Amino acid sequence: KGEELFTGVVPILVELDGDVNGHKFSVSGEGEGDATYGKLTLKFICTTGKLPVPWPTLVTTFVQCFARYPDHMKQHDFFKSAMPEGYVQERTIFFKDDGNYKTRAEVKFEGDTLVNRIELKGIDFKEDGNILGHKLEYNYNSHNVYIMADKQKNGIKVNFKIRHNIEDGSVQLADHYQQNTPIGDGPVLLPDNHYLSTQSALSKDPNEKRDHMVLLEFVTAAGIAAAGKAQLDIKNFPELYRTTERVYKKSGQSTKPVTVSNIHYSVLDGYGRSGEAYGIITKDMIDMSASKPEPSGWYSYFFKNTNQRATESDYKHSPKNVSKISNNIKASILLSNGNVRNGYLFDRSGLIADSLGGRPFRNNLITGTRTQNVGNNDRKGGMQYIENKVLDHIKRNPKVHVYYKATPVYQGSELLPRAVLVSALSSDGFIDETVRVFNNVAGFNIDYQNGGLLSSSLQDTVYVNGQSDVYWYNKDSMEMSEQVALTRGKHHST
Repeated sequence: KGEELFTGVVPILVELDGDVNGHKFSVSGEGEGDATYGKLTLKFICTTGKLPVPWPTLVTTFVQCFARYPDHMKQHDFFKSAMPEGYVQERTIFFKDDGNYKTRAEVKFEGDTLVNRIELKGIDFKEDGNILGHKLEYNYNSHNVYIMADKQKNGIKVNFKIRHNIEDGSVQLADHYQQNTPIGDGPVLLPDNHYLSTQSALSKDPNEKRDHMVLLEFVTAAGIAAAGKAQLDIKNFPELYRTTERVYKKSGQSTKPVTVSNIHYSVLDGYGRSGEAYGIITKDMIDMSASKPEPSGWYSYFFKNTNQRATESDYKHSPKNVSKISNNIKASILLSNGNVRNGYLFDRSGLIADSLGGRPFRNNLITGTRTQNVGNNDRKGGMQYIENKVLDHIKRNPKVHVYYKATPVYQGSELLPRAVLVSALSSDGFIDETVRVFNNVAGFNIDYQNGGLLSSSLQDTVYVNGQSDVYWYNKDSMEMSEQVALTRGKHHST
């Protein structure tokens, strides 16, 4: 019921009453959030004068109710379930070898506006340190945080570490301890453990004379965030059941009894991007598998008259005015093993492989590099490594099944994933891993935002080969968009 308040765009107001080392300041912020996309934009003003701490140290303090939860996870969304009455969010933020913030915030609706009202008290800061000395860079890195239920308080708890880059080249660490409790007495969702992935882009308003920050944030929930063990909850998987071959395959003449599960593919997200796919793989599904669509990022679109970049929807709403162009590239590459690969750089890459029982629905495809998909095609890398590991294990252990999940990892509104996390847990335990498969290819600079390669309010084009920590608005002062540049931790030149 609280989730229903977030199906459209929601106005946001932020107000912070601050005291650091006994010195008072106030900040006001306003903007809007669209949880369908996990996207919010806010502009903050220090109304009392100069902000006495660095803007980046307040980004976490300045509305996790705007996270996009995948549909099959929506039951784990505590933040929205507390609305409209809201929740209290309390943190202690320790700055290593310096002081600490303690914050208390109420996040709730006032009329049709989502308000974040915060009190902050900072103590024990060093006058010449990175904080009071303003030695932090104006940038921000992507971070994943692990949400856990706090049953004792009918809420959630989170502990996480933020890395603030410093101007000389070091990092300032900030350890965050967080507790959230409902304000209302009504029922709320107490979640299973999960992650929120956040990307934050900081900028300035050219017309704003006061001390200020513009913040663009993307927040999405996921069950997995890093490589390691399988990290799966099997209770969430579609269950094994018994049927027949022709009935499962929906084609052919074979009447052979089989044990299988129905693989779950996600609905495409608001940007049209494929999401996670999971199921239980069996020997019969493998045996039975033994006209593709194009996923997001496969084409670029441009206005015929302007030659300015268009969107796919523009192409749909008027193909007569919009050109569609393939992003793919054919090239010859030298592989690690010394072999030469002549072929297309990108594949319509299956999240759950055909060989495991996966289907060629758009929902099961990403725009993946050939390397991402098969590595060096020697069973040792890419998606192929973990697929073949599963195939081979089930071949040698025919009664064993494998819980299998492929989770694309996106940043911002980018149409190509940066990586795929593949989790596999066999029912005999011998496979128990999550691998991170990077969506890249040696030697080329991929355009993750639009697909294809990088060519030679935020800005459409800033200048960075493309891995520099600094970007410029103009080339004659010394690609990619400013939004991608900032979510990748880069900063504008001082």
